[PDB]
Amino acid sequence: ERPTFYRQELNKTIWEVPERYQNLSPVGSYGSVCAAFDTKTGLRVAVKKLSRPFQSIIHAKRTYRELRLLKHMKHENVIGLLDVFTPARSLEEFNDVYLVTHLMGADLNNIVKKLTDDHVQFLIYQILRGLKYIHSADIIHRDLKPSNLAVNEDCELKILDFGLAVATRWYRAPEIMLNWMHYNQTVDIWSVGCIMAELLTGRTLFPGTDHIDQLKLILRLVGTPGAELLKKISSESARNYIQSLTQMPKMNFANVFIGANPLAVDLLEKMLVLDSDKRITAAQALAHAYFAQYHDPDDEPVADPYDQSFESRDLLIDEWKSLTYDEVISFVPPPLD
Ligand SMILES: Nc1ccc2c(NC3CC3)nc(-c3ccccc3)nc2c1
Ligand SMILES: O=C(c1ccccc1)N1CCCCC1
Repeated sequence: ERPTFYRQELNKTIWEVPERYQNLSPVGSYGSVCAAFDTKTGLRVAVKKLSRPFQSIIHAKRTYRELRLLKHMKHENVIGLLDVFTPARSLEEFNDVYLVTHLMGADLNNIVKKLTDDHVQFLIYQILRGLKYIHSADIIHRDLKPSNLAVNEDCELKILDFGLAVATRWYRAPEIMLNWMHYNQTVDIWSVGCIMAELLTGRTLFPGTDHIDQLKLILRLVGTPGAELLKKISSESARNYIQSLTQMPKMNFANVFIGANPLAVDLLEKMLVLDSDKRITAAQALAHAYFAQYHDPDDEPVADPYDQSFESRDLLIDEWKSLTYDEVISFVPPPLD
């Protein structure tokens, strides 16, 4: 049977949540989030209410994608669904989607207020372990950045799908910047590299003002593409653009990252590689020496397979609406431990 819902008004917007969640308290805005108390488990949680989940076909797909992705994530360094619920009693009236997950307080972006090498080691290690699991499901995150990294006071880290209301572009792989349709998983590794760099130094590696500037700054550090990468660019335009640029030499990373752990610097070298067929993977980075005190092959799991064939379907608004509803209805709480 269904539980007792109860109603209140909040950030101008309205919230009809179950009895079980108490003391809602907005933390800021795709949707807005409340910190609340979960009387069933005793823990503080975040309740995200989706804004306009079914406003267009693209919203309806996005809303479904997000539910599928969250329902699939079962791993310590990746955000999982505690609960999904709606005020609606039937498909016909189904209109609002709420998502519940563990509260974690802060995000890397705002905890950056320069860490020690043990900390960045533990922080990046946990990201990589998260990416292992995500990547093993054929899922790419694409927008890895500080605000999408949630960290409790235990220094425990979880990859968020979407974070609090700092540019996207600063952490994007150059091939995504050049609009390559065919990028692999290691666009996320690039992001990690940029984040690690920011923790070790306290400075955004590539603070570009736009997508041209952004690429400028990247090539300064990592050099213009050699001929081996040059020949993989299937686009006259791009090829013209960078082959027209001034030939920058690949800087020495131990000169730029002075007095960082030379193991840290090694890893950064292996992550900020221009050519994405050569970038270290999440799985291979975990075995890097830099994480020797954390690395445990027996405790770095992979995900169950994830069906994303839905990504290719062109479906009616009411069809995505109803697939979501099925996902809400078929939801199994994780065990309470
Ligand atoms: N195996 C790869 C590795 C890296 C690549 C990359 N990124 C490099 C910084 C230039 N860019 C491109 C590409 C292709 C078409 C249009 C624009 C860019 N392809 C790449 C293929
Ligand atoms: O955006 C969310 C969220 C909330 C509920 C379900 C999924 C993600 N969070 C943001 C950072 C604090 C933890 C949760």
